Amino acid sequence: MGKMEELVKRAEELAKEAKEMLEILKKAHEEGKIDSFLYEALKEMLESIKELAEALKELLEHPTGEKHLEALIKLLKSMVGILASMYEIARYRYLVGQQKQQDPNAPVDPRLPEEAREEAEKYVKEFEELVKKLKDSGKLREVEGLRELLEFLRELAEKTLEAAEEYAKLDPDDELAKGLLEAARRILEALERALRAMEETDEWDLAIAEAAVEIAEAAIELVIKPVVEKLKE
Ligand SMILES: [Cl-]
Ligand SMILES: [K+]
Ligand SMILES: [K+]
Ligand SMILES: [K+]
Repeated sequence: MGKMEELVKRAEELAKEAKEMLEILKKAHEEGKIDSFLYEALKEMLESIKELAEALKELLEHPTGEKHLEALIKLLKSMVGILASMYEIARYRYLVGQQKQQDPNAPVDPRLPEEAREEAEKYVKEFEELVKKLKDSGKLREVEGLRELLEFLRELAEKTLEAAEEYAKLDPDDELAKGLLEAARRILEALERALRAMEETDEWDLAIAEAAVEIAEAAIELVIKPVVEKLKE
């Protein structure tokens, strides 16, 4: 099989895993076994991984035309969704952990989950606005438009890495923090390689698809799977 076909096979394996983890996490949440904020963010992350695998299949099937651009856009948006859900968890866990350090005697702050969610949702909205702007100018159909979208993803990956770093510095024994940090490192590395690949040749579809699969693999293996495994024990 060609490279793009191998990438779709891998993404479909990840989507299969994601559907199964969604079922396990839902039962765990109904049984009082997982925190609601973490559950809701992992659920969003898994749904982005399912969408990524769908867009990748469409990209393989539509190398040209409007369906090609729509598959590329859907694929990039699902990558943004995975990073924003990672950012949401790291930010929320950090804010809660910081309050414990600065003032352990204070009551639960209701603003913290709302603050983490609002910040992560802003990135999703900003990306949708950027896509619309490039689509209106026509720049979306040129290589410079795709670079601008990948540069946005790289900046989001850097912000996600910073959030994961701050969270991991609070508790070095926190395994979820360690998984978010390593995933954020791999995701940033994958996007920096994709930006390099897009300058070296015209294989733009392969560059983005490769980054997309690496991003979903990192999230599944390093962030989601260990939480699910702990619930199984
Ligand atoms: Cl206090
Ligand atoms: K407190
Ligand atoms: K959301
Ligand atoms: K940690």
